[PDB]
Amino acid sequence: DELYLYHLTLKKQTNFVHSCIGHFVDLEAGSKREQSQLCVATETHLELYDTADGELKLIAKFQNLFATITSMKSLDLPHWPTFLALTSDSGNLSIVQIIMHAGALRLKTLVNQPLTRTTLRRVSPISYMEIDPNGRCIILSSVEQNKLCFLVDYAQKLRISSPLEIIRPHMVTLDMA
Amino acid sequence: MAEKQRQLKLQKIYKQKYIGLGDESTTREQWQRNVRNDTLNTLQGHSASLEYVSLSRGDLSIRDTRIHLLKSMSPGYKAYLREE
Amino acid sequence: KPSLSQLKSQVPYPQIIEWYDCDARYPGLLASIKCTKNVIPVPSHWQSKKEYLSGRSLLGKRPFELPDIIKKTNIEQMRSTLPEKSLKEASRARVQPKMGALDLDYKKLHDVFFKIGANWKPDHLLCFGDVYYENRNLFEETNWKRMVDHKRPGRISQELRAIMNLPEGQLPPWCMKMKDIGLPTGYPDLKIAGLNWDITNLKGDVYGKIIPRNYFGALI
Amino acid sequence: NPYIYKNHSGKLVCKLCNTMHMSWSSVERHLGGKKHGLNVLRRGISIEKSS
Amino acid sequence: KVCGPYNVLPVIMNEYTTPETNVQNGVLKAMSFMFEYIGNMSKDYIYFITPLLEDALTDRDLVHRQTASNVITHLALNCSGTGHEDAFIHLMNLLIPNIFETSPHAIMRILEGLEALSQALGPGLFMNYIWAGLFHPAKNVRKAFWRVYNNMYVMYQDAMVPFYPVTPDNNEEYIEELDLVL
Amino acid sequence: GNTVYVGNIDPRITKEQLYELFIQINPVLRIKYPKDKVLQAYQGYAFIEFYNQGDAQYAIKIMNNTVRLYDRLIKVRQVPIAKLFIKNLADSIDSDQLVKIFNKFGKLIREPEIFYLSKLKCAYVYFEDFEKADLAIKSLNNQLVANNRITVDYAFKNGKGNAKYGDDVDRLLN
Amino acid sequence: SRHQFDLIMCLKQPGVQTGLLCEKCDGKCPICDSYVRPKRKVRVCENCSFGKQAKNCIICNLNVGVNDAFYCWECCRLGKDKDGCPRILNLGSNRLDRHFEKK
Amino acid sequence: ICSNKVYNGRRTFERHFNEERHIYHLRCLGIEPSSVFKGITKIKEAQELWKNM
Amino acid sequence: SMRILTDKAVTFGPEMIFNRLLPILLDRSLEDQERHLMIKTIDRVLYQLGDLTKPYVHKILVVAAPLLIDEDPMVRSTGQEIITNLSTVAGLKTILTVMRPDIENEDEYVRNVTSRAAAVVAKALGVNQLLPFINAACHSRKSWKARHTGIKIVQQIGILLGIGVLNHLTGLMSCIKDCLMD
Amino acid sequence: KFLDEATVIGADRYGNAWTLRSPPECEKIMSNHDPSELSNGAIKYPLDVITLQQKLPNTYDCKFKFQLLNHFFVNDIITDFHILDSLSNSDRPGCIYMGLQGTVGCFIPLLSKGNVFMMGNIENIMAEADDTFYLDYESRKKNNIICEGSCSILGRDHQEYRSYYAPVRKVIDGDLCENFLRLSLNEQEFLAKNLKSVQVEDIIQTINEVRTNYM
Amino acid sequence: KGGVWTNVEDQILKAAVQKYGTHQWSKVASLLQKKTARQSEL
RNA sequence: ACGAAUCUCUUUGCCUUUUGGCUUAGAUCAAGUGUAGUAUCUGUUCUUUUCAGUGUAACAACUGAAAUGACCUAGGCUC
Ligand SMILES: [Zn+2]
Ligand SMILES: [Zn+2]
Ligand SMILES: [Zn+2]
Ligand SMILES: [Zn+2]
Ligand SMILES: [Zn+2]
Repeated sequence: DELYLYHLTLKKQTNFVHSCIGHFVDLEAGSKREQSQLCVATETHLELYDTADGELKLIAKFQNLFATITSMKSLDLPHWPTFLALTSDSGNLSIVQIIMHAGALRLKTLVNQPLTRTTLRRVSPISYMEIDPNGRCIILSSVEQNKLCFLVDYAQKLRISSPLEIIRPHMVTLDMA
Repeated sequence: MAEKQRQLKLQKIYKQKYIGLGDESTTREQWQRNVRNDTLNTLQGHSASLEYVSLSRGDLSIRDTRIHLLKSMSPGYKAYLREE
Repeated sequence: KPSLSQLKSQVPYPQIIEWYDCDARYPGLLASIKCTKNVIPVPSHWQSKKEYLSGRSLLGKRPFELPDIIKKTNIEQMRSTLPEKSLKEASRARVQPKMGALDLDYKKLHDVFFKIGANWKPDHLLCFGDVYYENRNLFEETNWKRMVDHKRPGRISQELRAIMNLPEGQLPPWCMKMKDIGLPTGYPDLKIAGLNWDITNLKGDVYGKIIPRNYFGALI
Repeated sequence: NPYIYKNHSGKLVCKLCNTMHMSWSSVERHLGGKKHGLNVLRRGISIEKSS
Repeated sequence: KVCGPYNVLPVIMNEYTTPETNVQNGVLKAMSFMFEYIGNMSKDYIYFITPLLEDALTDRDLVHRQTASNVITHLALNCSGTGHEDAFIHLMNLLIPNIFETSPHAIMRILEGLEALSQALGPGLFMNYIWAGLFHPAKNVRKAFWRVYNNMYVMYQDAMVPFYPVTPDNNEEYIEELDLVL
Repeated sequence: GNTVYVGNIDPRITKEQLYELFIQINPVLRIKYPKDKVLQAYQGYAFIEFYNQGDAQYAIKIMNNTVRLYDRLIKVRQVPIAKLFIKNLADSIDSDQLVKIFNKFGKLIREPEIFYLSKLKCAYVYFEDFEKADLAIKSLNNQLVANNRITVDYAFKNGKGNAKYGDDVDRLLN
Repeated sequence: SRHQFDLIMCLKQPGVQTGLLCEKCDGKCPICDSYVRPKRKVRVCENCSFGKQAKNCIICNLNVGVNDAFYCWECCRLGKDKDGCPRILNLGSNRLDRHFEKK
Repeated sequence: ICSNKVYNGRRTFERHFNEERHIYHLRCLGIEPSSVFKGITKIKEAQELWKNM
Repeated sequence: SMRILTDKAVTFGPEMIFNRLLPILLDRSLEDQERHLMIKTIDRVLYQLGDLTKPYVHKILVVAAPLLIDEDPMVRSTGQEIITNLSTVAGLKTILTVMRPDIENEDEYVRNVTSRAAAVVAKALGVNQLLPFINAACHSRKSWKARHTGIKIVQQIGILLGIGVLNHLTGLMSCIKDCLMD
Repeated sequence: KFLDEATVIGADRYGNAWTLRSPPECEKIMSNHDPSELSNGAIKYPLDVITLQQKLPNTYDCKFKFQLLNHFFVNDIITDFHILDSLSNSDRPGCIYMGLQGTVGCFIPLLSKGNVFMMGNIENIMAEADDTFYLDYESRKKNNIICEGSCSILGRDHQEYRSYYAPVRKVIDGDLCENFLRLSLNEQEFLAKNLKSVQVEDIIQTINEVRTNYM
Repeated sequence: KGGVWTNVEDQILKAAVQKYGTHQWSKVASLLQKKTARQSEL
């Protein structure tokens, strides 16, 4: 007497709110690395593009992601390809690599760092992300009161510090650079 | 007395981490300020909910709508729009 | 502090407001929250100074009775729990243990949960608003709902036929008064043998009778 | 002792008074007590006032 | 866990019939550990033990009511999302009147049961039981209900937002953006 | 109005059995069939509510003196005014003579009540109106009847004739 | 601890290092003290990860710790893995009172 | 509303409202009785309610 | 009687309890369990009353601060627990008035246990609040022995805080820096 | 929109999709009586329906409540539903929706209880793929690298995400089931090994059958 | 060195002595959890 | 009134396993602790008329102070 449904997404949404550039993955070359590639994201999916030949070529669409992506920025560590720092509604900081694995280009998580609880809370430091232009630290900021800073390093493996913290009990952040 | 002493000590830590806890002597002014600030975060925060509000207000960009929702957390913002 | 009639005029359901609602620190906020759709009231034993479930009704509480599907496993006959062996004989049963004290059929135990009763549900499951209170008797209520379903006008059971001294095949003793006063108002479509239904239908325990698409994605 | 019972948990109760008793020594304290006496003196009057 | 709950559970439901307190509390405690050990397999057994938890929640002994809501904690967490809301609505109706208890082991077990029921039921339907007590005239009503609100708020700050009983007549500073239609 | 009374019930009759008989008459809403909760025994009667007054009066007319249950015949059945104290009456005045005096000012809802005080005959006389009893105070107070001086005032509840008492009796007479 | 009500958790912002349990505390959830189904590793804060104390068990605070601590499945479903550092700071009156009666 | 009658108990004052006498003073005034009036004592304040009823 | 005294403490005077309780802790006959139970009674009494006068803060430091140097680490932890509970009760203004002559004392033993106790006070109330009291003692051209203890307070703060001492490193270095040329 | 005469499908502005069914107590009354009789007072309702109205007057105005049939967080605001009797000559009806951000999606009813059981088992092993891969890596380091949340990339539990405001009720997420197709054959055989009698080749057959046959 | 007799132990002695008599003190001790046969005799 | 039977009831009398035996009472042997906290009997106490403050959802409880004589038939525009 019940109703059992099967859900499919035929076409994905096209509200791209995150973008970042760099060289994320090697395509068809031995040692050629140029900052021509582009990764755009909606809240729920990521698309990689190439602009080397003067026009937007889609390289790869990825798997179905089940989270609300709130920030996405390129991460270039001093003395590697470019990484993706992401912050979603799971309450964690993710650092991600695009690799080639068994035929296909896919996503690979390198760091999952727990912050506060899940969903879009005003205390969760997932609204503002800003990366040091030399690749030394990730600055994360909530809408209200919390700011976090992670020192990120690479020696044989990507490594983050324990965070540095600002707690400002009534301040609603509007922008960050 | 020690079980009652934990729940008092934990009410303070959770009230600092998450703003909108209350107890028994919460004023309606305090409670409604919590409800408003949570709701404005949601409208700003989910991006479908940004586009729904920005279109139906007829705003000029979606970023002008985000700053309207974030300035509205301030109690002195109704008077700012009224002093133009 | 507002008065009680003053507070009752602000709401759409003034029967929800009581006298102590005017002692609230914010009576206007409290009274509109209570009259919001789907808000359930505070459990009513807050006023009392006794103890929740300490009244006399708990003296009459019966033991647990298994769901009737589980009685089919026959565990009640094999371990009796409702009202033995000396200390020497218990001591002797540890060094020489008896095996097979329970003769339960394992295929019957599994098929109770998974084949016979995959769609089993209890007959009473309190709905959305139904908050439990102390003197509530849920046993009466499932008996009453079952009393309404099975029992029908137009049949009289054998138990009542012994009490009424009205055996089967016979017109019930208010037949003549319904010839003088008439048919029941609350059953327009009742056909009674001997007044508006044939007298050869007056047969056994029955003398009268009421004679007046698939859902989207249903399972095949 | 026409009023002492065991309930569905095996605990001793007085049906007249709605009391609960941990052992039999608590029942003897109850039946020699004045609360059980006033409840006997009410079932006396409520039977002597209505036959 | 090792031999299958269909073998064990009819024997311990029968054993709950015996008129001894420690046996009935031992059956309910043994039923708590069963649903922690079998995780998601619990859902095959929810309807069968709902009349036994009804016998334990309507009893005078607090230890009966401690231990019944300890079962409800494990049950509601492992079977939320499986379609058994009418079992938990029934169980919510029998557990909500124990919100005023004062004993420290009993009220922490009752509150943890309420947290798990708000996942089986969802925050919007659970909170219909709570709104009225937040601004009650009596202080003891108001302490017990804010201790539940604060658990719900830590679990759902963002998800409570569609369910607040705030209207423009009720709330001076009501956000006019909620009434917009696109 | 919706409820009838059933009497002469053998207490071997349960609630399940009562519902069978009375749905042959009309659809039944609720049954309350009281019990002495110590002796666990019904007191020989039930209060049975139907859905409306039309099904109720039908049930009385059909089922009164109709059916025998354990050879006992079932019965079915259905289920503020102005006051003048008069001090120092003449003792020649009858309770029928009080009616002959006081009909000229106002209609009497009851008969008067002559009670003796101190020797001192006094009476409680009942009027259907607050204003028609005022005519008895206007014209008969400090008047001489049967060669004795009578005094007419309001009787005590303090005394009748309040401003709230003037308003509501006007509505009751309506 | 779920059992002793005078124990005090840290609940500071968790860092990157992992909290350890001793052999007597091995397999226990730090929140609810449950022995079954572990889901996520425990991260302690910066101050709890420094010095001689960082090697100690985060539940019983005295013995040296060997294996990693895990939140169970049910504490992760409730979000109690995100509240903060789950390390006990004091020793507690149960531990203290045995120590002084014995010698 | 009931002739300024006094009641010596607060359980009895609550049970007053569903009695034959309080039904009478309400029903003769022009107010049909129900739980919406299971409240006030004053003759006046039940008139501003029922004219909204 | 432990649970009775905790409840009857708020209705008794704090004067009445500490006039009788504190002198037992000074006799030479006392046993190890007898010392623990009376240190435990102080700690349960201090939590409830909360308004503690300046003559009684001093008397508690006379018995509590020598626990901080005891042989076994169990006694030293109960010494730290009292002084942090007394820090929140007495507040910052009262304890510094008490501890100030105790630093200038001629007895080496008193200066030892006062330096250790003030650093427990620093961890309870923040090093930023204790920085001018320490800065005065580290400079202090009046007393030579007051300089020696102002540096020992800083050293015990470093031991108590661990890697937490970096937040206060510029203040704690500014206190001590001239004393290397003394 | 109306799915039937007793069930309706809808969505709100918070990103949820849901179906609501009239209860069978309601549907028996509305079938056996004229519409005027609801207005008249000539309906015999059961006594428990009458007593919840007196007890809960703000709640039980209409005497009946809907039964929540299905619930799902779709994370887009749905601005249209289109109920279709078939899609490209398939058997099943489908109901396709469009969201504000450009989504097109569908809800297909599953008609066999054995189909329902198989697809629930595929969704379940894809849902605890984080837990299954991480605990396997931890066991080898005991007795002989994977981060937590390596299959889900961001670290989010799939049930919790789809239960954002309210629990999921009787929707199988096909998007999670199609991430099985992208996995490598080693990883596909590691996930499938707990399921009894079912091979990897039979899983891929069952997933592909939705897009070839059912729409 | 305690030897404290609560009043329920006094009731168990008198009922126990009514059954077992005055020479069977080890039966009388079998009913008491905390008392010996010489303690009950005394 | 009595010859007189039969049923109900009391007193008197009757009366039931009112110990299976025997010896060196045939002999011998018997209870863990600590830390937190609930529930449940019983004894004992409420001698007060107003008002004020505190207190409570309302009570209650707590802290302060002080009211008696005349008459008429529960009552007093009583003094
Ligand atoms: Zn009794
Ligand atoms: Zn820490
Ligand atoms: Zn340990
Ligand atoms: Zn846990
Ligand atoms: Zn009245």
